[PDB]
Amino acid sequence: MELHILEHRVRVLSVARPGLWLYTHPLIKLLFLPRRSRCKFFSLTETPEDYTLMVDEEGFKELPPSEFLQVAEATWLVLNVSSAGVTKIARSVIAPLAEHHVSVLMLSTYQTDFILVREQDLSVVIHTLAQEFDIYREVGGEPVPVTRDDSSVHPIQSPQNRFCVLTLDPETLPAIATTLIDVLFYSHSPSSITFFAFSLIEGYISIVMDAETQKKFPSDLLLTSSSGELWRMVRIGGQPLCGIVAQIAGPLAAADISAYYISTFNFAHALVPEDGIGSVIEVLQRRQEG
Amino acid sequence: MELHILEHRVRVLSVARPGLWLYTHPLIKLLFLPRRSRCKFFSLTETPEDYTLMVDEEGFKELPPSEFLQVAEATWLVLNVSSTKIARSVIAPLAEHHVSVLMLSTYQTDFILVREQDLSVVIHTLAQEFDIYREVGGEPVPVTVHPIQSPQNRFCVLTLDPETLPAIATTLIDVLFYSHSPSSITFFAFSLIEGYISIVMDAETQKKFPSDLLLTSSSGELWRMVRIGGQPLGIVAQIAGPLAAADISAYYISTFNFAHALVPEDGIGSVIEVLQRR
Amino acid sequence: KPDILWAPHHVDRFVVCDSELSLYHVESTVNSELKSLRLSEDSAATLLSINSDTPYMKCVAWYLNYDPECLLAVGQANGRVVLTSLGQDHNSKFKDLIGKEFVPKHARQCNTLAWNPLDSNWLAAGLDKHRADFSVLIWDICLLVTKPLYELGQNDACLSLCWLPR
Repeated sequence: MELHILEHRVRVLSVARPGLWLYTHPLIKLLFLPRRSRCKFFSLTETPEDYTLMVDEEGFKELPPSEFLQVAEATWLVLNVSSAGVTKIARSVIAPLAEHHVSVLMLSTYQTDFILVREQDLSVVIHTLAQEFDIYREVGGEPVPVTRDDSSVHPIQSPQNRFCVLTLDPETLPAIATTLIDVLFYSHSPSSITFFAFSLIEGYISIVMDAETQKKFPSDLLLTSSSGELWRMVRIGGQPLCGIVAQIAGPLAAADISAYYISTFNFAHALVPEDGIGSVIEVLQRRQEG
Repeated sequence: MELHILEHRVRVLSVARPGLWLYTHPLIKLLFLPRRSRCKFFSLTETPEDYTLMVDEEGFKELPPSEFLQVAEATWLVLNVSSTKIARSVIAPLAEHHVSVLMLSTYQTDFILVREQDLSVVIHTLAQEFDIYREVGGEPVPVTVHPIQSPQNRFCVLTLDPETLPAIATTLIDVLFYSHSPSSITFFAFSLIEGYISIVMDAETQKKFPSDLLLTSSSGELWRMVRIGGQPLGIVAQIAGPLAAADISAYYISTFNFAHALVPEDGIGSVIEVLQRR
Repeated sequence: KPDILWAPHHVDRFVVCDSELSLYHVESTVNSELKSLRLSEDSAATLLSINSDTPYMKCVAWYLNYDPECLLAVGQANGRVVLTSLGQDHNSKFKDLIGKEFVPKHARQCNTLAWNPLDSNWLAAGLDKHRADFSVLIWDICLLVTKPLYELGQNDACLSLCWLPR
């Protein structure tokens, strides 16, 4: 029942598709060679429209400016919640903040979930989320308690492929780097989507990929659910960066379904576990008519 | 004794050290993934002046032009001998008739790179002692002295098995593209010809790799380095000629502006003298 | 890192776990011919058994009971614990254990194993972090087994377990 603010200060960038080779060098450096960078928050998502990179300042200094690269004028912050499933956090945070007309970006991970808000909109967060969560701020690796200061529609499209969410042993990545580099760099040169998600946060790996790309890798070095469950995607589009994860999470907050929100420069995604998609085409569509 | 003219046509390129990062994608493409690129002759050498790149025509289209790339105006072709002796048989007669020759050596064979405009000269002279064959469709068919510098480093010649490349690819990438920015020279040699791997690297960098997968001499012998300067782009003859007389085993590598020779550590104290005599 | 373990009932056996398992035996032989490893000036060790059937082990734990006498709980690097026996006795009273596979719902890295002093049938394991998982699982020894007894520690990582002896 506690809110944590973390010390990361992130930067959100969109990279054009053909211009990937220009920024290849820092990309692979950040992915596979941690000793050469001070990065501690790195995440990458690939979409047919464009690429998205969330990286902190130390990693931001490594990207050479050019015209393929667009930078958003904000320094987002990271919030975490410790105690509380996806429905609980969605209902407890996303809706109240959206009532006060502020934008929120969601990134999920095989381990935890992260929430991104703007730096000049921190007072409103402390105001609205002080009645449930005990806000602590992490300064110098120690949570200093923040006393409550007296501060007074878009079309829906659903692809038809299946996705596998898994993690990795951080020692094993050397035995996989080559097979990974193809999928990231050399493969890309209506009822189907090409989707990939790679994120490295505080020494942990989370990957999202479709079942098609999955046979390429050896099976024993991938760590996924034993039963073998798959997922399915729902996505809604719009304008590039009152937020867009609201129009998915809110209507999905009137039930109990485990979502996997991933936000992009232009899209806003969500994953459901296969068995439950005859119902998320029900609540969504039936809310897309009134 | 028979000579062979192979099917390969090669372009020799040099890239400036600051501007390497632009050419990483084509380089890794060529060097690590065989099923993606149709290439059969790749080799790369690290030198303080620049990097030396000699590839065939299919791989030439991948490299885009820029402000840190120079290309030789001519086209080379590869000659191989199959049947010490090499210098006394091909180079000295070739140099006696004003023909520029580039020499690349591998853990498996030697390669001799003559110009393509000079085919008649290169084989009218050399045909008296050699049987000349040309490979078509995969089937053979009948037809100003510079000073000598001696770096103090050590070196090792090597080979690997192709199945194990990705198990070391990360270390290779580190060394080439990340661990970079009168002695202590930086020298690295990598070549991929007809599906074969040759590596030359100093003993200091050898410790990083797992010393049970790299295949080398089963004694521990290491080589030593002799260098000669040069402005253009016949400079290799100035080492080979004066060194074939003593009948010593060598290992020649030529670059854009410099010529290199490798001699075993046991008898380094004679190759220096042999060129001090002149 | 390689580890050592003392046998809990026999005073002459111990195992070594670095990349494979190996049973030894403390042969007290000073005034004799040394066959065999040189432990000290008056003792030596002999390899009674060896096993290399598992890759990427993480932790081990001796069995505290009497009849099987060589049950070893090898905690692997994908979440699953496997019970391995390194004896030669053959058919004892419990020939059914010798190889189980306790799997958690999702796969993470194992960190710690344990054993109750008082009731030998309980085996606590500690696993890494997850978004919808329990981290402290108490099993019961009596692919195959997928329902543990007591599940604690939701959404956290456990790094050490110690049963209280009271």
